[PDB]
Amino acid sequence: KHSLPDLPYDYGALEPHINAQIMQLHHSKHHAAYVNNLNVTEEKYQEALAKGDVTAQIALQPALKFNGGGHINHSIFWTNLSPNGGGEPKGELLEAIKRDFGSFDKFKEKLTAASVGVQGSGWGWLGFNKERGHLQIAACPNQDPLQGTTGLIPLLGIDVWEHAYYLQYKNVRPDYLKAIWNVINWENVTERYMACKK
Amino acid sequence: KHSLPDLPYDYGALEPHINAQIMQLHHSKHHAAYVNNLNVTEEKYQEALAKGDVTAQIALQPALKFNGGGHINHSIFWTNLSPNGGGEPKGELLEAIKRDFGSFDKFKEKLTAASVGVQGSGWGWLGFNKERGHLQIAACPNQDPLQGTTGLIPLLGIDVWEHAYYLQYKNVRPDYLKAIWNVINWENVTERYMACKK
Amino acid sequence: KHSLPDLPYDYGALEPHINAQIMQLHHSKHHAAYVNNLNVTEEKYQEALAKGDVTAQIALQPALKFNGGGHINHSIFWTNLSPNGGGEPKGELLEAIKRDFGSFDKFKEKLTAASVGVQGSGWGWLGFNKERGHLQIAACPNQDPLQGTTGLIPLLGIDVWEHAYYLQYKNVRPDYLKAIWNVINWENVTERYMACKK
Amino acid sequence: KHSLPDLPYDYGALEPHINAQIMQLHHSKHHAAYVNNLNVTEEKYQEALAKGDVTAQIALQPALKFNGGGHINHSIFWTNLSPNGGGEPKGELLEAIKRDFGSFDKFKEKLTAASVGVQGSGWGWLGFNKERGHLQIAACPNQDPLQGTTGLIPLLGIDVWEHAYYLQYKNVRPDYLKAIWNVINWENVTERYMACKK
Ligand SMILES: [Mn+2]
Ligand SMILES: [Mn+2]
Ligand SMILES: [Mn+2]
Ligand SMILES: [Mn+2]
Repeated sequence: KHSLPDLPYDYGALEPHINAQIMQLHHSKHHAAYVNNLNVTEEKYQEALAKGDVTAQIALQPALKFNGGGHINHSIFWTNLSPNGGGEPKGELLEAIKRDFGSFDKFKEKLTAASVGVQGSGWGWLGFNKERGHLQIAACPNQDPLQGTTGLIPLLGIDVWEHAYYLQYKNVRPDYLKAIWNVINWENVTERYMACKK
Repeated sequence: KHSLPDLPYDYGALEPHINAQIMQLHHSKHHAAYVNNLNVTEEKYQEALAKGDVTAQIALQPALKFNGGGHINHSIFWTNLSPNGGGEPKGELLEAIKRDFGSFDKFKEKLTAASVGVQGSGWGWLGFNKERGHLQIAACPNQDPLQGTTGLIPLLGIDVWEHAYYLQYKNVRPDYLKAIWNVINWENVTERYMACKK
Repeated sequence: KHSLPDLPYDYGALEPHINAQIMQLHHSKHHAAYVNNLNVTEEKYQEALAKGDVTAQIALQPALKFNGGGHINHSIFWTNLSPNGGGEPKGELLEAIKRDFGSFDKFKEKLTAASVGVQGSGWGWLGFNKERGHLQIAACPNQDPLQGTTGLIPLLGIDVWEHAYYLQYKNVRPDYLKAIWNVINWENVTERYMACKK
Repeated sequence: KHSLPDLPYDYGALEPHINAQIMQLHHSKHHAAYVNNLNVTEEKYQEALAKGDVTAQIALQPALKFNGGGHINHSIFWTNLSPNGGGEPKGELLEAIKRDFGSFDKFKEKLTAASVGVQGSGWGWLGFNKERGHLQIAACPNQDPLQGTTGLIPLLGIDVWEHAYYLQYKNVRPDYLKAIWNVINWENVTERYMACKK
C-alpha cells in the first residue's frame, strides 16, 4: 500500500518562487490522484497475475507506468526543494558537477535547456549513471520514471508539466526555471548522490 | 510562409465557458509560437533537403511534427468554437453520429472519455474514416495531428493540454469538457463532414 | 505456469507453402524462448509486486510485453494454419468480410498490404472490434499483442518477422504472403469470430 | 540523387564468418531497396514542402526515417567489415576504449550484450559523444540511425536484423556476434575516431 507523503514545509513556504496555490494543487490534487490510481492498478494487476492472464497484464501497463511514475517523480520532487535552499552544492557533489559539466553554471544551462526543451509534459533530471560512475542529464515524457525507464538514479528533477508553473508563470516556462534554482535543496541532492556511492 | 490565422471572434466571446484570458494566451502565445517555429523548421529542412543530408532531415522531424501539427490542430480548433455554438447538430451529421454511436449522448460520452483519458498532453478527435465511410473517435498525443498520423479526416477536436483549461478549471479536466460542449460550432463541423463525402 | 503448446500437425505438413525447417525453428526455438522468458519475468514481477517496488515493475514491463506477446501471438498463429486449410470462409464470417471490406478479395489485398507494410518485425492482424461490432485490420510491432495493446480480439494473424519466411522466401515477403493464404485454417478463424459473438 | 555504394570487397570475402549469400542479398537487395525508396521519398517531400503541406510532410516521416536511416546505416556497416579485419585496435582508439570500458574484453562484452539484447530488428553501436568527449554503446531500433536520433557520432555498428545472420546462424544471434568480431575493420573505425577529435 502506497500513501501520499506529507509535504516537508507549508504550502506557501516557497513564495515568491513557487506560490502556495500551485503547491497545494500539485500535492493534494495531482499527486493524490497518482498514488490512488497506483493502488487500484497494482491491485488489478496482482489479480491478473494470479489468473496467469498476460493480455490483462499488458493492458494494465500504461496505467501502472503513468501512476507509478507520477508517485515516484513527485515524491522525489518535494524533497528536492526547501524554503531554505538555493545556492550551490558543496563537497563531492560539486566536484562531480565540475568533472562532468565543466562548472556549476554550465550545469545550470544544460539542465535548463533540457527541461525547457521537453515537448509536451515531462521532467528534466540530473541523474547518476552507476554503470559509468558519472552524472548525466536526461529528460523524460509524461510521468515516466528516470530509474525504471532509463536505469539512472534520480538526484534532482524538475517538473515541467504546465500544471507545475502555469497559474504563476503562464506560458513562460524559462521564468519558472529561473525561479526554481532558488528553492533547490542541494543538501538533499547531495544525500541522493551519496547513496549511490554506497 | 505560414501565418497565424485571425481568431474568428473576440477573445472574450466564449465566456463564461472558456475565459478571455485563456483565449488570448492560447491564440497569441501558444499558437503564434507553433507557426513561427514551423516557419524556421521548414526552411532548415529545405536546406537539409537541398544538400541530400539525411541525418539533418531525420533530426528535424520532431520539431517539424511538433510545430506543424500544433499549427494544424489549433487552427481547426478555433473554427470548431462559436459564440453561437452549442446545442446539437441537425441533419446529415446527426444521422451519421446516431448510426455510429447510438445517440448524441453516447457520442458525447465516448468523446469526453477519450478526451479526459489522454495521459499527459494531447487531443481527442471526432474524425472521418474515408475508406470505411464512418465516424471515429481518436486521441493523439502532444501536437500530433489526426490526418498526418492516422489518416482520419479531422471533424471536431478538443485540446486537453493543461494550457487549454488550467487557469479557469485547474486540474478538473471533466468540468472543462462539460463546458466546452456549450460553444462547439456544429456549423463548421458539418461543413467538414460535407467535405469528405465530397 | 505457461507451456509451449503442442503443434497440431507435423513440422513438414504445410509444404510446399511453409517448409518443415522453418516450422521447426519457429516453434521449438523461437516460441520456446518466449514462454521460458515469460515464466522468468512473471516470477520476477510478482516478487517486485510483493515488495511494493514500482521502479522494478516498470523496468520489467518491456520483457513482459515482448515475451508475453510472443507467446500469445505464436499460439494464435499455429492454430490459424492447417495442412487442410486455404480457400474461403463460409457463413457469417464471410458475410462480415463482405460487409466490412467489400469482398474476400478486397479483404486479401488489404491484409496483404498491412503485413507487407510493417517496417521491421511485426504482425498483421484481422481483428474483431467488439466496441463497434465490426472487423478491422491492425498491424503490430515486434511481439506486441493485438488485444493487450489495442483492445481488438485477434482472429487471423500473419507473422512477418524475417525468421518466419527468410530461409525459404528470402527478402521476398510478398512471395511468403501469396503462399500463406493457401494454408489458412478458416475453420479456426470462424470459431474465433464466433466467440466474440457470444 | 542517392546511390547504392559499391561494396569495397567481393561478396565471398568475409567467409567463413559471414557467408557470400548473405553479403549478396544484404547489399544488392536489402540496401539497394533503402536507397531507392529514400530517393522516391525525398522527391515527394520536396513537392510536399514546396506546397506548404504540413500533413504530407508529417505523413512521409516514417518512410524517410526508415529508408534514409537504412541507407546511412548499411553504408557505414560495409566500411566496418574487412577481409583483413579482426584482432584488436591499437593506438589511440584502444586507449580510448580502455579508459571507457576497462579492457577490450569488457568493451566487447558490453557491445555484444547491447547487440544480442535488441528486441525485434535494430542495431548496436559504438559511438562518440562529442559533448562529453567519450565513447558510448547505443542500440537503435529498426533502421533509426545513431547521429540523427541520438546525436552520437557512429564509430562501429553491427546489424542484428534477422536478415544479417539467419541463413547461416539461424536464431543463434550470439554465434553471429562471436563471428563478426573476426572481420571488424579496426582501420576504418579509428579513422572515424580520428575524425571527431577533428
Ligand atoms: Mn506534476
Ligand atoms: Mn493548445
Ligand atoms: Mn515468429
Ligand atoms: Mn541489414
